[PDB]
Amino acid sequence: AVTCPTGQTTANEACCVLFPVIDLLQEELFDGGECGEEAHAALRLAFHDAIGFSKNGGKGGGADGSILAFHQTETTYAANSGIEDIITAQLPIFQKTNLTAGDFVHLAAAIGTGNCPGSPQLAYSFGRPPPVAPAPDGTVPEPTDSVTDILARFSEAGFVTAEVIWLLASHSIAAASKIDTSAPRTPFDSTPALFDTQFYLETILNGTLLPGDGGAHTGEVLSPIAGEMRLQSDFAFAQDPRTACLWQEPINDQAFIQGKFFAAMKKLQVLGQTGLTDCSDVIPVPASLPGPITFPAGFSEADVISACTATPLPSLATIAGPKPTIPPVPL
Ligand code: HEM
Ligand SMILES: [Ca+2]
Ligand SMILES: [Ca+2]
Ligand SMILES: [Zn+2]
Ligand SMILES: [Zn+2]
Repeated sequence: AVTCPTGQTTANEACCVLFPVIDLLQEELFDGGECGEEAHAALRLAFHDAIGFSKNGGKGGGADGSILAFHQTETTYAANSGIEDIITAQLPIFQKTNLTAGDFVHLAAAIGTGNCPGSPQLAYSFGRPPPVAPAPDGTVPEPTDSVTDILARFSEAGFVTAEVIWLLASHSIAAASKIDTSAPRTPFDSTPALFDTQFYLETILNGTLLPGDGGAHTGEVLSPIAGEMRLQSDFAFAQDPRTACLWQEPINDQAFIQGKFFAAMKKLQVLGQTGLTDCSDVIPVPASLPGPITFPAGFSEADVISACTATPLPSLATIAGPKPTIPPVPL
């Protein structure tokens, strides 16, 4: 019900100002629409930003962009290690806009995630007011935290157990650079450029290795594949009685995870916010997956630990060379 300077059509004139910002992001941040490090980092940033929130107060203003506006404070916390890199890349591009910090952070994550084939078209609201103060320390879960502690933290923000697992489909387009300091950008699945369910499957393969210097760095546990990092907390969720059957649910069920991730993200990116305008039609529709998921080369069902023997895991093909090595996400 309107048409904007740059041409495109929308439901509200307020949404018209988002189209130049989306070009600035794709050019100057996402290396021309890639599902690379900066796309992944933008998603991570949105979570770290939004989880500075508690329904009972005292833990920050939520999805307010506090992590951008007050980064000198928040990027000094341990649990935010590596965030400073994202902030440094986002801050100059932010300044070429008149958005609030919250509206920028969460649009960058909506756009970046969509550069990943297989991801759901994410909702995007805007009109967030400026963040007031930095979140306090300790709002961001750490991979050594217990399952109990992590689910408790999420509850405070307003999320149930299942939603925590669906939110972790993010790790399908994700890597670690602060655990293995000599091995930056080590992915958590085989296909960090694709938002598929590979992640869920490769985390239940038997852990036999350690990547990089082959040593036990603190937040990681044994990985099934060379070049792949497995977080201690991801493996905890994958094996824990409370969550192991939820963990297997998405495998090769792309539509299942698309809806669950779309809905949990819709809530996450508005935590602590009220009174926003819907602008989801500015958000590009991400490409689809070129085909269903397959076992990595040299793996089969033989290699899985089923903590959910209540459900037959779905059959799937298995590319055949030798067991591969996954390179780091590019820079
Ligand atoms: C549930 C508890 C979670 C824990 C313990 C956790 C932990 C971690 C850790 C340790 C890293 C690697 C940091 C580094 O060393 O570079 C990471 C990366 C990442 N996290 Fe999670 N995370 C959690 C939940 C989430 C959620 C809810 C989202 C978003 C929906 C998310 C999105 C990401 C992304 C995209 C990355 C990759 C960043 C990049 O490659 O640049 N995480 N996470
Ligand atoms: Ca925040
Ligand atoms: Ca993936
Ligand atoms: Zn900085
Ligand atoms: Zn390591």
